[PDB]
Amino acid sequence: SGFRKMAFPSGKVEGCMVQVTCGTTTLNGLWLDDVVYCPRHVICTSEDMLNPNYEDLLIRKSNHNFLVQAGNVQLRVIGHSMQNCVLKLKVDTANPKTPKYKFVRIQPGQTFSVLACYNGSPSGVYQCAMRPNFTIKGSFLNGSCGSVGFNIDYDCVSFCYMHHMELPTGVHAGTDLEGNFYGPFVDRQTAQAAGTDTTITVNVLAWLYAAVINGDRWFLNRFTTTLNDFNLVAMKYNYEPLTQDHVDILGPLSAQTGIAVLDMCASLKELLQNGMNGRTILGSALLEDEFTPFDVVRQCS
Amino acid sequence: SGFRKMAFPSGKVEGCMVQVTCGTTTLNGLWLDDVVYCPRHVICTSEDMLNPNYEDLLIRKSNHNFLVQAGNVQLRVIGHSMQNCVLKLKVDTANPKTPKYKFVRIQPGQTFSVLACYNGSPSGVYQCAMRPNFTIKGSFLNGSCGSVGFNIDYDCVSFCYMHHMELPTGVHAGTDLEGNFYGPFVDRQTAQAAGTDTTITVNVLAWLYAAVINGDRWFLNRFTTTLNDFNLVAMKYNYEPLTQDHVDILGPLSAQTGIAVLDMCASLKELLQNGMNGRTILGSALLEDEFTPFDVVRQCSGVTFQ
Ligand SMILES: O=C1CCC(=O)N1c1cc(Cl)cc(Cl)c1
Ligand SMILES: [Cl-]
Ligand SMILES: [Cl-]
Ligand code: NA
Repeated sequence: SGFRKMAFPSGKVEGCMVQVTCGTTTLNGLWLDDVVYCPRHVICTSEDMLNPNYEDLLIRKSNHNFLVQAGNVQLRVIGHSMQNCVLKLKVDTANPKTPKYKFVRIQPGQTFSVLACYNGSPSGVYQCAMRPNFTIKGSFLNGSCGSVGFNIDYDCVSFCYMHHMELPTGVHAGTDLEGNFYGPFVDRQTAQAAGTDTTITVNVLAWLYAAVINGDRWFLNRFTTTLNDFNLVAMKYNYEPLTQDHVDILGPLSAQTGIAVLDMCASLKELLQNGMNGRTILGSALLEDEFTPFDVVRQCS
Repeated sequence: SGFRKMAFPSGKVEGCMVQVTCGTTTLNGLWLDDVVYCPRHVICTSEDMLNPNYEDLLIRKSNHNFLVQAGNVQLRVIGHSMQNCVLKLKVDTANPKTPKYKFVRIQPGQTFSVLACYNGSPSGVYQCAMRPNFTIKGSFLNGSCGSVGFNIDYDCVSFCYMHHMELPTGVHAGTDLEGNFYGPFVDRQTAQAAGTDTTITVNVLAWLYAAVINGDRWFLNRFTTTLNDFNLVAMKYNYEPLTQDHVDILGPLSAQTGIAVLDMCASLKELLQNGMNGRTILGSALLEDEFTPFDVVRQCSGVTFQ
């Protein structure tokens, strides 16, 4: 028993992290087979930050302008290309530590682990979720660009995020590993602001099911709700709408606990109305929304 | 910016995890140099576990009664012995992935990363504090015994915890890597309870400093206090005593933020006596006590472990 925000073990990703230097800029790269992936903004100068023309900046570069260091070893760059907002540096060594892997673009509400890195060396691992407004609430300092987010299925690493920038509210924006940003953001220093963020309803419900599995029932009630009445209430608290997809997704946890999905929705409605009245749920005094239904089943079994 | 509960990168420890089977029991072992460490209770049947005589149970065992698999390779056990509550299985092959390491025993209030494992295979990593009542609020299912806890310092892994059991309240008990339990627990299937827990005061203060570093300042106030006055408040609220060493340890953060420790103590006094009044700190409505002063400095400075 117990319930913790738990990340995937990071070793398979650690063995892929390298340092990429261009000019006076150093950040992190992800080395898989013979390619190093990193944010294309590594080629920006201090003049290039508002309206960089990346095509024009890249055509001016030679392979030897990119310094790639893996541990204490310099890799040889033998080719380069840009794919959306990521740079792909072809190197003359396949990484012998390359795991089984895939690139996956995720949807808001999905969770993943982040291996924060600086100078090609991993610092820490934590769990994050893609917010409804396509940001993540990360922990990243200068130099962390190119750190990645991932899940592990069996022994297969699914890379879903590459870190590019911090927005003015202190939240973080980035791309998938094909270089497409999550959300409406661009790799320019022009003013950009995240949308107002909302709570990931389906994840809160998942986490309430986790609480019941771990033996806590105090927040349940004798009521139920229609799906539409639930959404009408929950949106008044800045909760994302709950769709029938989400209701279906919660089927397994509902079956395991014996609490119907819309019955749990009624519990959530009451919690939003009442607060916790000095109680806690799984050690929290707030409703937690960065555990998915899949996470809950994986951790509680 | 941002502040997250953060574990050490777990790769160096992943390369050490193996599967240990004895009879019908499978759990995890730690393979370092040519020795595999795991809980001595692996040798018990359920009858045994009621009142085990471990020396007696072990005499019966041959090396070949211990099936150790590293990945999909079997390890040959060539000797076996106990140290306190850990079994040490001498194997015929040194682990080629052994990291630089030490065995250290931590103190209550100190944090560490747990690599949760099942059948020798790492499944998850998370950060824990050794509670004042010597339990940890972990997340472990059947099969997790032998999972370990650790810190990293430079390139050296300091192993500090091996998981042994779950208590009736759902918190967790285990040993250091020399097999000495944290807390007043025994490796026997009985009646045991965690003592009443308290809050780790120095860590709450550390986390308040983290909040300030991250722009969350509403709880700051113009007041300061004394150790003795604050410690009376702490005792009243089931908070650990704050000592002068704690104050010294927080010195760096006091210098960096402009908030003396006793100035922050007055913030904490007011939070305890009045609550948060609908507000949050670093996204929490509870006062978080599982970040040490060192953790806050490390995360708000970007220290790495290549
Ligand atoms: O087996 C153990 C070791 C730790 C501990 O407290 N137990 C335990 C727990 C419950 Cl709930 C019931 C019983 Cl008989 C024993
Ligand atoms: Cl997804
Ligand atoms: Cl909370
Ligand atoms: Na003050």
